[PDB]
Amino acid sequence: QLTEEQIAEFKEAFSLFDKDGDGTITTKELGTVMRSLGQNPTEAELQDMINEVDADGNGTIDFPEFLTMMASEEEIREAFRVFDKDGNGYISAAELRHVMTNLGEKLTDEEVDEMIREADIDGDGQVNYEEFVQMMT
Amino acid sequence: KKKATFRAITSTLASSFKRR
Ligand SMILES: [Ca+2]
Ligand SMILES: [Ca+2]
Ligand SMILES: [Ca+2]
Ligand SMILES: [Ca+2]
Repeated sequence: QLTEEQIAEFKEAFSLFDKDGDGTITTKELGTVMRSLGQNPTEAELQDMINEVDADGNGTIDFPEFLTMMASEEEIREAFRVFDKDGNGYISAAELRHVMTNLGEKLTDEEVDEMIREADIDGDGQVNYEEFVQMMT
Repeated sequence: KKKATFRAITSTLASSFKRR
């Protein structure tokens, strides 16, 4: 049972996927998101991704089902490489900004800095792989 | 704030990689 703050936070995340704002994430919307992250899932894999979390079997992710879902090493490495575009071992504010922009979310530099700060543990102002793992685990 | 967003993206990536 999450907090009001956290729900609002996840609502913000959910909105990155729901491109038409109709309160439902479709396979087409998930596909758009995934391609904006450098991936190319097939129609079937997109259905599968939706199926794992779909409570009412209606084809799409609504907001409750999105939250439930948010309940391996190679998977985390592969995801880190999406953000760490120059492969230097650190996700910079600029790299995070780029990814968010391509997702259709134009953040101010302060908002980009706060997102990094939340994940940064050593306080060098970037996210390394170990900090990234911790964020997820 | 957007650590949920940063997490959501990462999780969704992890999901996609799973079914390779
Ligand atoms: Ca939608
Ligand atoms: Ca549904
Ligand atoms: Ca980098
Ligand atoms: Ca750091």
